Amino acid sequence: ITGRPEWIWLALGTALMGLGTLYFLVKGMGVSDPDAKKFYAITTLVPAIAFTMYLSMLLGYGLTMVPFGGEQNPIYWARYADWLFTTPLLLLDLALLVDADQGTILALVGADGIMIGTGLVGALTKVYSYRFVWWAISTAAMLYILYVLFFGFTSKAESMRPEVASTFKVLRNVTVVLWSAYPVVWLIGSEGAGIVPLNIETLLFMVLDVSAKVGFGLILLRSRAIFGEAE
Amino acid sequence: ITGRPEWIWLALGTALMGLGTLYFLVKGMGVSDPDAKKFYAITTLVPAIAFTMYLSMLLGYGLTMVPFGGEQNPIYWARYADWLFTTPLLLLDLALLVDADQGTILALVGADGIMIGTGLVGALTKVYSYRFVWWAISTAAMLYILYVLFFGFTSKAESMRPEVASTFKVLRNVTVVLWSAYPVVWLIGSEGAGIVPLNIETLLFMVLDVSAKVGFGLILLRSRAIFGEAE
Amino acid sequence: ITGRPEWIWLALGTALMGLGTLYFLVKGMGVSDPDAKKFYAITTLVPAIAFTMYLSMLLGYGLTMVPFGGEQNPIYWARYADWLFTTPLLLLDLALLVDADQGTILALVGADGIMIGTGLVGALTKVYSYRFVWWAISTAAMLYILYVLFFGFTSKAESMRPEVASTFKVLRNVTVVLWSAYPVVWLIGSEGAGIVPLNIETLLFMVLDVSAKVGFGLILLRSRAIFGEAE
Ligand SMILES: CC(C)CCC[C@@H](C)CCC[C@@H](C)CCC[C@@H](C)CCOC[C@@H](CO)OCC[C@H](C)CCC[C@H](C)CCC[C@H](C)CCCC(C)C
Ligand SMILES: CC(C)CCC[C@@H](C)CCC[C@@H](C)CCC[C@@H](C)CCOC[C@@H](CO)OCC[C@H](C)CCC[C@H](C)CCC[C@H](C)CCCC(C)C
Ligand SMILES: CC(C)CCC[C@@H](C)CCC[C@@H](C)CCC[C@@H](C)CCOC[C@@H](CO)OCC[C@H](C)CCC[C@H](C)CCC[C@H](C)CCCC(C)C
Ligand SMILES: *C/C=C(C)/C=C/C=C(C)/C=C/C1=C(C)CCCC1(C)C
Ligand SMILES: *C/C=C(C)/C=C/C=C(C)/C=C/C1=C(C)CCCC1(C)C
Ligand SMILES: *C/C=C(C)/C=C/C=C(C)/C=C/C1=C(C)CCCC1(C)C
Ligand SMILES: CCCCCCCCCCCCCCC
Ligand SMILES: CCCCCCCCCCCCCCC
Ligand SMILES: CCCCCCCCCCCCCCC
Ligand SMILES: CCCCCCCCCCCCCC
Ligand SMILES: CCCCCCCCCCCCCC
Ligand SMILES: CCCCCCCCCCCCCC
Ligand SMILES: CCCCCCCCCCCCC
Ligand SMILES: CCCCCCCCCCCCC
Ligand SMILES: CCCCCCCCCCCCC
Ligand SMILES: CCCCCCCCCCC
Ligand SMILES: CCCCCCCCCCC
Ligand SMILES: CCCCCCCCCCC
Ligand SMILES: CCCCCCCCCCC
Ligand SMILES: CCCCCCCCCC
Ligand SMILES: CCCCCCCCCC
Ligand SMILES: CCCCCCCCCC
Ligand SMILES: CCCCCCCCC
Ligand SMILES: CCCCCCCCC
Ligand SMILES: CCCCCCCCC
Ligand SMILES: CCCCCCCC
Ligand SMILES: CCCCCCCC
Ligand SMILES: CCCCCCCC
Ligand SMILES: CCCCCCCC
Ligand SMILES: CCCCCCCC
Ligand SMILES: CCCCCCCC
Ligand SMILES: CCCCCCCC
Ligand SMILES: CCCCCCCC
Ligand SMILES: CCCCCCCC
Repeated sequence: ITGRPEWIWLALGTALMGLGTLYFLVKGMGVSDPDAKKFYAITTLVPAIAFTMYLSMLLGYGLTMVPFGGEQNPIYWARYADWLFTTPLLLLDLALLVDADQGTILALVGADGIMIGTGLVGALTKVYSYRFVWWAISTAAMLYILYVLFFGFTSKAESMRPEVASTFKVLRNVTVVLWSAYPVVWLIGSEGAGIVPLNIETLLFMVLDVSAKVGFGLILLRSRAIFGEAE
Repeated sequence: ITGRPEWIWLALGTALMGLGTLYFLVKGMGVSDPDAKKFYAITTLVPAIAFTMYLSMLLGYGLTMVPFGGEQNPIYWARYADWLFTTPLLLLDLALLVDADQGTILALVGADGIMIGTGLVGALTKVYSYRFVWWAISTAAMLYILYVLFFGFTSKAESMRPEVASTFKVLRNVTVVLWSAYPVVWLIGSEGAGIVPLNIETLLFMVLDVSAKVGFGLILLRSRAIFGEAE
Repeated sequence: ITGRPEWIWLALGTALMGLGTLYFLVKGMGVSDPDAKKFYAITTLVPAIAFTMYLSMLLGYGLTMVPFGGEQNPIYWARYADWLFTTPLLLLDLALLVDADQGTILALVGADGIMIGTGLVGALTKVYSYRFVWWAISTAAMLYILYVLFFGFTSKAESMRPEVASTFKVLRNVTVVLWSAYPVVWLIGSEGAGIVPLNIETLLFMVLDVSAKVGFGLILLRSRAIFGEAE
């Protein structure tokens, strides 16, 4: 395990996701409100899935070698397995907060699936120049998602409770900033142009992942917006 | 890319799915009705997914070699990845049109999953005679789906709005004819008996795919059946 | 096929799932009640999926070799493909019976996904001692599911119809006993410590699978709890 310099960040990531999972699990024990239960379920599952995939990367299972540029390049494929399930759960948290219509939710989840799926294909593609074609398609799917979060959701939040409108606005802003960093790190890291070494890349993704999951969850689950308006 | 004679049909397929995706995306921009949004979301996602998988076939990612009959046989596995997601979306379009009950929808999607999954296993099976066992099981799942579309849905459409009944009937008929061709092409093509060469097989699937997705979508999204009855 | 001593149990399993599938399919033909249709759909799909995966194991497709302990160890990976889809369907049968809230259903299905997914990783892991780390995480996800079935569902059933409360209690008890045997068989069988040989392991899983699917389904589909209260 320690044979890879990036192991320290995989281990820290595993620990922080594990701790985040346990914290949300305990916190949600005292919850009976049916609406709050939905948000706790979604939000606890996110770091639990990430915990398993960080562990698989730490132990070496979630790593494969991909030939491109005349080299055997270490590619952590387990990231995409994580993201396939956790990024639509994160979007679902946002969509339920603002009572999004079903068509909009399906558009978001579908675009998200395309985003992660094409990122996976790009990560595993052996023809170097083609990796960036997949990156571009994935990034276009991301831009669609960000567009919807701003010009379909923000003006939906404003007709809702003030506490859900303010909580949505904060989580929207956190999401757009954090999620936009992922394609940049991929592009300059070992999957793309290879300018930033894998150990630093792994650190960067770990900070983004913990912030986008445990950070996000801490903000959401401390808000009164997750509860039905009750006396 | 041009090293494979079937590349021209993969390229045309990619282009037509891409163009179809953009057309539906633009067309649905001016839509606020919650019901119509569902149909636009579902129907736009279908060629978008197909676009990505056609591209993966064009670039060579979605192709593998399978030993059977003492030969290395080129198998485009990306078709099944496409179909796994797009065929239940197509069925969902039909089921929502007639306000199908939840049990019926689950039966359809489940049978569809079995249909595509067993087709994939058959496509990748190395014992030649066993490929046709999987083809038979998949075809039985197809026949179940077609049965339900006729003797569970058609008489559901007739108690609904005339515009939804007439639109459903047309899309049902398009679906049954087009979908029934797929097992025949598989059986006589490079996956099955090998009587029709891969380049012609690829052409045939491209015509079926564009018709079943973009053709289907053009009929559906031009109907007033996708809108709630409103003043 | 007969080259593997466990083939007889794979063949019997295939037959019993096939027969169970046909029986439930015929039985549900005379059903119009929308609630009952849901239970028939879910419950018929379960042995149908299991039939396909038992067949893939019989024909040899669903088997791979995994190096650990200095040996090539036969691992039937198709079990996890089965279980990935059938165990959440089984939980859905239980959850719908007691009209579980959406948050609880998502927690169950999510924990179940983690349970099966980590079992799959453990089954395919090449470092022997690490296989048991994945077994432990999977078992913890199982224990969560069993906890919810007892201390979240049982007291939900009691405020419902007596026929649904009594049917739920029986199916809950069947589920907890049968499902708890699976991690034990894995641990002592060819995936784990290797004390029980593969042919006996295969027998054990076949008895558990038929009981947990066809047995379970026979109890559920003969109950009046699956019908809406109607005059
Ligand atoms: C509604 C939304 C969910 C829409 C989803 C959007 C989605 C369509 C976007 C594209 C997804 C698609 C790229 C998934 C591809 C998975 C694939 C990378 C798995 C690895 O297999 C690739 C090659 C080795 O590189 O296998 C070597 C050759 C092997 C023989 C491969 C044969 C097995 C195939 C992988 C079977 C395909 C199954 C499905 C792709 C399962 C989807 C997995 C998940 C990653 C989407
Ligand atoms: C409700 C509905 C959805 C019901 C669904 C119906 C469904 C049950 C029908 C059968 C689906 C099942 C056949 C999927 C099999 C996928 C498999 C072909 C992927 C390729 O792996 C096959 C061999 C190489 O040929 O791998 C070589 C050996 C490797 C070590 C394989 C180990 C990895 C396994 C593939 C893990 C299994 C994961 C699940 C099958 C994911 C499902 C993928 C999708 C195609 C259904
Ligand atoms: C809401 C709930 C559903 C939550 C779900 C919980 C879930 C997160 C729990 C963990 C699931 C995760 C372990 C699935 C891993 C599948 C993996 C074993 C498939 C086989 O690939 C493993 C190695 C060979 O051993 O591939 C060799 C290297 C290859 C290059 C691998 C590259 C292809 C990757 C497999 C692509 C990943 C796609 C997704 C994992 C699809 C999920 C399949 C299913 C088994 C969950
Ligand atoms: C918890 C993990 C999260 C929130 C991950 C988010 C990841 C993305 C938004 C990834 C986006 C990518 C692209 C837009 C193109 C390049 C490849 C990706 C997959 C890194
Ligand atoms: C957009 C793509 C569509 C509508 C594809 C439909 C495909 C089928 C109905 C495929 C059916 C098959 C069988 C019935 C058995 C042989 C294998 C298949 C998968 C080709
Ligand atoms: C129809 C099949 C059923 C009901 C299978 C149930 C399987 C399980 C509950 C498996 C549990 C496992 C663990 C808890 C850890 C070890 C690995 C598994 C996957 C066997
Ligand atoms: C969105 C953030 C992307 C920028 C990442 C900056 C990383 C700077 C680290 C120094 C680069 C290491 C190069 C020498 C090894
Ligand atoms: C459902 C349509 C299946 C029939 C396809 C007919 C294809 C005819 C093309 C000629 C066959 C090529 C054989 C000589 C290369
Ligand atoms: C939950 C049941 C697990 C116990 C399984 C008992 C199997 C006993 C069979 C005898 C073991 C075979 C060892 C000699 C080959
Ligand atoms: C490819 C995996 C996509 C599914 C991820 C799980 C999250 C799905 C959330 C469903 C949202 C509800 C839509 C109506
Ligand atoms: C194996 C992939 C199956 C899922 C495909 C996505 C479409 C699912 C549509 C869900 C229909 C709603 C059922 C209640
Ligand atoms: C990884 C596969 C998980 C999906 C299995 C299919 C069963 C899903 C049942 C959905 C229950 C409804 C939740 C709201
Ligand atoms: C186009 C929608 C406006 C809100 C999205 C902001 C786009 C940020 C760009 C992210 C950088 C990705 C490379
Ligand atoms: C049995 C249901 C009647 C409607 C379905 C028509 C079946 C068409 C056969 C398709 C050919 C597949 C090989
Ligand atoms: C902790 C919840 C109480 C009900 C679950 C009973 C646990 C049975 C243990 C199963 C054995 C697995 C190794
Ligand atoms: C070796 C790099 C070749 C450049 C490929 C860039 C493709 C980016 C596509 C953006 C439309
Ligand atoms: C393919 C990228 C699309 C980003 C711009 C959004 C187009 C308008 C969509 C309106 C729902
Ligand atoms: C080499 C071909 C052997 C014939 C197999 C046909 C099987 C079809 C099954 C239909 C019930
Ligand atoms: C070779 C076996 C080494 C023992 C591993 C047991 C790990 C079990 C983890 C339970 C917390
Ligand atoms: C509760 C702490 C969980 C941390 C387990 C994984 C950390 C890796 C240590 C090497
Ligand atoms: C908008 C046109 C999209 C076409 C891109 C793929 C066509 C392949 C050209 C070689
Ligand atoms: C209807 C009987 C189904 C049995 C088919 C599979 C049994 C395997 C026989 C070798
Ligand atoms: C993006 C950083 C999130 C910070 C989380 C802090 C949570 C405290 C309530
Ligand atoms: C099956 C062929 C479909 C033809 C689509 C034409 C759409 C015009 C409205
Ligand atoms: C766990 C054993 C189940 C027994 C099923 C018998 C069904 C008869 C109604
Ligand atoms: C990591 C366990 C958290 C302890 C409880 C925190 C207050 C709910
Ligand atoms: C008003 C919300 C500001 C949140 C910005 C957080 C940036 C990481
Ligand atoms: C809305 C601001 C987006 C900031 C992008 C930051 C990418 C590192
Ligand atoms: C391909 C872009 C379509 C242009 C608009 C067509 C009329 C909505
Ligand atoms: C009355 C509907 C006829 C549609 C037939 C289309 C055949 C491709
Ligand atoms: C309902 C008519 C079906 C026609 C099947 C055509 C197969 C090529
Ligand atoms: C296996 C076929 C079952 C025959 C009908 C049983 C009574 C519904
Ligand atoms: C009162 C229900 C008892 C069911 C026990 C079944 C054990 C297999
Ligand atoms: C509730 C009793 C569980 C029995 C476990 C049996 C495991 C073989």
